[PDB]
Amino acid sequence: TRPANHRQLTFEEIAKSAKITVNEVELLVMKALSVGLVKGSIDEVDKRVHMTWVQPRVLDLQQIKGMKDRLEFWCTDVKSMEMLVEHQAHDILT
Amino acid sequence: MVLESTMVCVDNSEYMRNGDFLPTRLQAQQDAVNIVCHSKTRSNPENNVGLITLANDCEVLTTLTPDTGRILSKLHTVQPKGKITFCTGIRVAHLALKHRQGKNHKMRIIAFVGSPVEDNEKDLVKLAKRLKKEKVNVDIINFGEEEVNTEKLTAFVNTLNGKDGTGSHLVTVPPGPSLADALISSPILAG
Amino acid sequence: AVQKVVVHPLVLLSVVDHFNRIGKVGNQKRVVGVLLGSWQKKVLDVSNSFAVPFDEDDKDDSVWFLDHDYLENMYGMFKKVNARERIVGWYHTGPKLHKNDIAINELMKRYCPNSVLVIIDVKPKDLGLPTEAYISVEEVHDDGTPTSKTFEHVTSEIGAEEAEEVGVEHLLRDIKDTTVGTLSQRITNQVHGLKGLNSKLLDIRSYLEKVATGKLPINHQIIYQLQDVFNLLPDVSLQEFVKAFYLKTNDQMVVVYLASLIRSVVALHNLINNKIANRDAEKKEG
Amino acid sequence: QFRNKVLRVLVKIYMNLEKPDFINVCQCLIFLDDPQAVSDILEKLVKEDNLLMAYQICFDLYESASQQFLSSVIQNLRTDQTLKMIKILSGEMAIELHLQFLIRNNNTDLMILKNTKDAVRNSVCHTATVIANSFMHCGTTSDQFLRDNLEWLARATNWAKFTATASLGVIHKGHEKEALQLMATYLPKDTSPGSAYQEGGGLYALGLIHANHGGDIIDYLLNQLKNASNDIVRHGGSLGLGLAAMGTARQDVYDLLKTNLYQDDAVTGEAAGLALGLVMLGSKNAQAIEDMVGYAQETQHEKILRGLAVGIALVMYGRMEEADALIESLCR
Amino acid sequence: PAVDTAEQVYISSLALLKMLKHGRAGVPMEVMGLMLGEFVDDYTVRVIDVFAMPQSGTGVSVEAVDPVFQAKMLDMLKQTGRPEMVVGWYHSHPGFGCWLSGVDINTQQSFEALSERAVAVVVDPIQSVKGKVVIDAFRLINANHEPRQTTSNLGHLNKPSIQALIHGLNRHYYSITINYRKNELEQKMLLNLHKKSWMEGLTLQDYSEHCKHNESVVKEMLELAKNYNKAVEEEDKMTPEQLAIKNVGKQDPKRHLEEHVDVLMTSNIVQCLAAMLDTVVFK
Ligand SMILES: [Zn+2]
Repeated sequence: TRPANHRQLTFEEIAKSAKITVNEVELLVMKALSVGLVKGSIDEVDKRVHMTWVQPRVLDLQQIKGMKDRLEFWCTDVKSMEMLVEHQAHDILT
Repeated sequence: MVLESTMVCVDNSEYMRNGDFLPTRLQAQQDAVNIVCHSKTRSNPENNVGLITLANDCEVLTTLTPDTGRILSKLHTVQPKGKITFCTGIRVAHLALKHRQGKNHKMRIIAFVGSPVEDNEKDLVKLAKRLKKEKVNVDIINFGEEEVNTEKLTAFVNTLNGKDGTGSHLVTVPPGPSLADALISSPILAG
Repeated sequence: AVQKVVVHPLVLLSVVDHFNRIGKVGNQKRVVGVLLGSWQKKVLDVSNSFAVPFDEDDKDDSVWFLDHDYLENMYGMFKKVNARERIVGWYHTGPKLHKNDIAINELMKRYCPNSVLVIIDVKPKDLGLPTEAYISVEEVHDDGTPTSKTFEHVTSEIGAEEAEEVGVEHLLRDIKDTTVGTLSQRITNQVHGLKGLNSKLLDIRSYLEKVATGKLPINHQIIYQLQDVFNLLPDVSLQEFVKAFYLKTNDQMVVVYLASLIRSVVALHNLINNKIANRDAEKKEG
Repeated sequence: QFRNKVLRVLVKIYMNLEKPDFINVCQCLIFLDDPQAVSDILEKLVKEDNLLMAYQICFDLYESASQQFLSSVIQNLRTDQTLKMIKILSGEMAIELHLQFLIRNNNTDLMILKNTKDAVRNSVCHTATVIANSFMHCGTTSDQFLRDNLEWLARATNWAKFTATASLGVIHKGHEKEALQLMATYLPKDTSPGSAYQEGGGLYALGLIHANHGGDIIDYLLNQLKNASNDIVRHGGSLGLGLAAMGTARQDVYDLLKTNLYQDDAVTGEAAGLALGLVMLGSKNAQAIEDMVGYAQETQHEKILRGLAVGIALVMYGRMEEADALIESLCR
Repeated sequence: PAVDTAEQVYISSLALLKMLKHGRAGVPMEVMGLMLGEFVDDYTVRVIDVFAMPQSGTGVSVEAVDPVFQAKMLDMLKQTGRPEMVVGWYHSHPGFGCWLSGVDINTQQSFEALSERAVAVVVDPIQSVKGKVVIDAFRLINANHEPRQTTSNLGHLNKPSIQALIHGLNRHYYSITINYRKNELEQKMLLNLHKKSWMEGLTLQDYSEHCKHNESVVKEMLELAKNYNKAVEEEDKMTPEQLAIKNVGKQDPKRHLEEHVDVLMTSNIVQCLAAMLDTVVFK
C-alpha cells in the first residue's frame, strides 16, 4: 500500500497494524525476510524498516488501468528525451 | 500409363481392433493398401504413392516416393489408437500432393474409412467443392462397415464427380470375411 | 540449456532468398526450413540452411505439412558436401510465433533433440536485430496447472567468419557511414536505444489497454513482472544519489577539460607553424 | 509571379507609345505564356498595312516560342495573308530557308575525314568517323564521303550499320521536301533483303530529318511501327516516332509506345521509354509519370531502366518547382 | 551474332558469399562449383545461387567426383522453388589473381558447347580484403576480327590487370563486367546485420573501470606532454629533409596526444550523456 518513494515503515506503525508489541516487530520482519515475502533491512537505532520489494500480487482492472497510466507517463518522458537528443544533435547525425 | 500422385489415407483408429474383417481390420487394410500400391506402381513405373494416417489429428508417414518398400515397411507399427479426423486428414493429403515432385502428374487420394466420420454434411460438401476446383480425385473405401452405407460419403463422392465427372469412386465392402484386396476391383482397373 | 545463438549472415541471406523465391511462386505467407550448424559448449553457431517444402491452411492451425523425406535427403547431401555441419534447428520467416510452431518443433526434435527455432523477419518494421531465438521447454505452473510446452527466449546475435565479413563489407556499398566517433556513439545508441525502449513500452501499453477493456484475459504472470519492473524503476531525488552523480560528473568534466586544453595547445602550435611557413615562403618569393 | 507582373507592366508601357515595340511585347508575351495577346496583335497588324511587322513577329515567335504556344496562335488565327503567316508559324518557311543556307554555305574539308578514315583501325573508330561525318554534314544534304567510300562503309555490321543508316537522316536535317523516296532509294526494297538494322536506321533517319516537325511522317511512322516485327525495327521506329512527335502529347503515339514498352524487351524498351519521354515532354502528365515510374520499378532490364531514366527527366522538362515530389522520390 | 561488351553478369549477395566462403575454406586448392541462373536478354546473365559439389584433388588440380549429386541437387532445388539451371561454373584461384588456365579453358569449352553463353567466375579469397573482393567473369574467343561489338563505353571501364593479360586475357578469353543488383529485402537485411540490441545502447559502463581508464590515459598524457615539450624545442634545428625521417623509429608525442584526447573526449561525453538520459528515462 505504501508508495514506492516512502516505503519506510516504522516500528510503532507495524505494531499498531499487526496488533503486536514493538519488541516482536523485529522478529516478525526477520521471519518475513527469511521466508522471502519482503526484501529490505532493519534499523533498530532509528526504529524503522526499509522495504525495497514486496511479493507480486493479483491486481484488478482498476489497478491495471493505473499501471497503464503510469506507463503512459513513462513513454511520454522517453519520447520527450528522444526528440530532445535528435533535435539537438541533428547536425552530427542527419 | 497415366501419371498419378496418389496419397493413401489409412485409418489407425480404435475401431480397427475389430476382427470382423479377416484377421483384424488393421491387417486387412494392410493387405488392401499393399495391393493398391503395387497396382499403381505396375500401372506406371514413374507413378509415386505416399502414406498418411487418420489418427487423433493426422500424421504423414511417407511423402510421394516411387518405391513401395519404404511405404510398406512404415506400415508396420501402425498400432491403432484414437479417433478419425477425415476432414483434417484429407486436407493434409491435399497439401502434400499439391507439393508434388512432378507437376505433370495427376492428383489422387485413396482413403480407407474404417470408422464413423464425425464431420457434418456441410463441411464435407465444402471440402468436396474445394477439391473439385483444385482437380483432385478421391477414391473412398467404406471399410470397417461401422456404417457400411452413404455415411456422408456418397454425398462427398457424388459432389466430387458431379456432372458425369466419373473421376471419384466409393467402393462399399460388406462385413463378409473376404480379403479387402479380393473385394476391390473398381478403382484398381476401371478407374 | 543454450546460452547464446550465433547466426551467420549467409543463413539470413539464404532465408531471404527462400522467401523471395517462394513468394514469386505465389500463394504463401511464411517460409520454413532447416538450420545446419555446430555446438561450442553452450554457444550455438548456425552456419548454413536449406529450404524445405511447407504448407499450411490459413484458417486451421492443425493442417500443416512438412516434407521430412525431403528434409532427410537434402540433409544427407549437405552432409556429403560438408560433414562438420549437423542439423541444429529450424527457421521460419513468420513475423511472430504461430500456433503450429510447437508441433513443427516436435517434428524436428526427432532430428535434433535440442532444436532451436530462429525467426527471421525479412520485412522488419522496427529498430533492432532481425533474429529471435526460441527453445522449447516444459512449463510447470501453480494455478495454470496442466504443464504445457512453451517456447523460451534465448539470446541471439550475428557473427561472421573472415570470408563472410569480407563479402558483407564489399556488398555494403549501399549506405556506408562508419564514423566510429561520437557521431556513431550517438546514433547507434542513445537514439536507437530510446526508440526501442519506446517501442517495447508501447507494446506493453497496448496489451494493458486490451486487458483493461476486456479483449484479452488477465495474465497474473505478466502483471507480476510489470509490478517487478515498476518496483525496479529507481529514485533519482535521493540526496546520496545526487551527490554521487555530481561527484562523478565533476571527475569526467575534469578529464574533458584537460583534453580540450591539450587540443587547444596543439591547434596553437599548428597555427604558429603555418604562419612561419607562409612568412618564409613569402620572403623567399620576394 | 513578380516577374510576370513586371513583364505585364512592361507590355502595357510598350503598348502606350507612339510606335509600340511589338517585337519586345511579343517576347514578353512568350514569357507570360499568353498566346491570346499575340494572336490579337497579329490580327490588328493585318487589319492595318503592317505585313512586315506581322512577318517579323511570326518569325521571332517560331524561333523562340514553344510548340504549344505556336499551335494556339495558329488555332486562334484560324478561328491570303493569314495563310502566309500561318505557314511562317508552322515553320515550313524557316526550315526551308535554313536548309537553303546550309546547302549554299557548305565549306567543309574532306581531307580531314580522309585522314581519319585512313587512321581508322577498328569498329569503334569506324562508327566514330561515320558519326563525325554526319555531324560535319548535318543539314548540308551532301553525302560525298559515304558515296565515294562505299566499300569502306560496308565493313560496319549490326548497330554500326544502324548508326550508318541514321547518319543519312542526320545529314538531311530539314530536307522534308521528299524524304520518303529519299530514304527508300538508300534503303532499296528487294535489294539485299534481310537487314533489320538498316530498316530501323531508316526509320530513325526519317525521324531525325523531321525532328520537332512531324505531320504526315508521324502517321507514317505510326503505321510502320504498328506493322513492325523485328525488335531492331521496333527500336528504330520508336526513336524516330519520338523525335517526330517531340512535344506533342499525342495519345495515339503515347499508347503505341506504351504497348511497345510493355512488350518487355530490352532493345525495344530503351527506345520506347526515351520516345515516351520525348512525346510527353514538358507536360506534367500524372498518367505518364505513374506508368513510367511503375514500369521502372517493375522491370528487370537495365537497358529499359536507362531509357526510362532519360524519359522521366524529359517528361518533367521546364517545370521548375512542380517537379519537387518526383525529384525527391527518385533521389530516395 | 554480336555478343556486346555492355553485357553484365549479375551476382546475388548469396552467390557471392557462398563462393567466397567455399574458396577460403579450400585455400590451397581450386575448389569449384556450379552457378544457377537465367539468361535474360543478350545483355544480362543473372546468377542467383551457387552450390558446391563433391570434389577431390591436389594443390595442382581439382576434379568433381560424382555427377549424380549435381543432377539430384538440381532436381531437389527445383522441387523447393529454384527452377533455374546451370549457367556457368566458379572456382577459386588462391593468390594468383583472376584468370583461366588451360584446364579451366577446357572446362569452359565444354560448358560453352552445352550452352552458348555460359560463363566462368574466378574468385580469389586471400587477395580479397574487407572493402573489395577480387572476382571476374570470363568467356572464350573462337579461333578467329574482334570478339565483341562495342555499342557503349560500359565494357572499357576496368583496365585489365597485368597478370590476367600475361595469362591470356583478351587473347584466349574476354572479361564481363560484374554487377551486384539487389532487392529491397536483401538491402534491408545487409543493413540490419550490424545493428545491435537497443539495451546495449543505453547500458552504462562500470564506473570503477571507467575511472581507471581515465586515470591511466591521463598518466600517459603526462609523459607525452614532457616529450612534446622536448620535441617543440626541436623543429628549428632541423633540416627541411631531416624532419620527415626524424619520426622514424621514434614516438610522436603530438600524434599520441591527439589520439588520447579524442578517445578521452568520446568516452567521457558518451558516458555523461548516457547517465543523464537514463536519469530522466528511468523515473
Ligand atoms: Zn583455374
